[PDB]
Amino acid sequence: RQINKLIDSLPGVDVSAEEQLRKIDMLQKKLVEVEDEKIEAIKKKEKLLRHVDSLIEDFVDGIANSKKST
Amino acid sequence: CKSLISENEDTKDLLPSEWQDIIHQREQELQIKRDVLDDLYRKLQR
Amino acid sequence: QSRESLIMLLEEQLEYKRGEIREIEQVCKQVHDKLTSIQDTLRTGS
Repeated sequence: RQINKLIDSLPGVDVSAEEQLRKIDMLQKKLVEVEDEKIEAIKKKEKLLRHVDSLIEDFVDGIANSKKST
Repeated sequence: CKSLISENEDTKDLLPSEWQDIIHQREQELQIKRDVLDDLYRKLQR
Repeated sequence: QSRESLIMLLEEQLEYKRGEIREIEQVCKQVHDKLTSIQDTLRTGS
């Protein structure tokens, strides 16, 4: 009975390999778009990151020249 | 009287523009803090 | 069975990269939420 329950549980056991071929092809496609989307995601995250860095630098300069203003 | 004056430094210090200068430095640091916080509020809202 | 091995490797790296991606937006979103909370806190102290 483990033989029977493993032989029938093989995904693709009752699925013809050619629709696996299309599903795999479209999987690499949507993969291409998902790393693309990650490219825009990371570039805008870095953009906001160095906006934050610029405001950090401006605030630090303000602190420095304020506490040395007296 | 003179003894009590002698042991306490604080009273002898108590015993006039410096206060105005301290007020000016406090208000200028307060306003620069307000300005930088306004800048941070404006920048971070994006 | 070579195609099946290709499939299984396919889903394992796909789910691994989805996990990495999702933790990336989770961490950046939590950092942004912390920044907004700090901005509100400093605005309240103004």
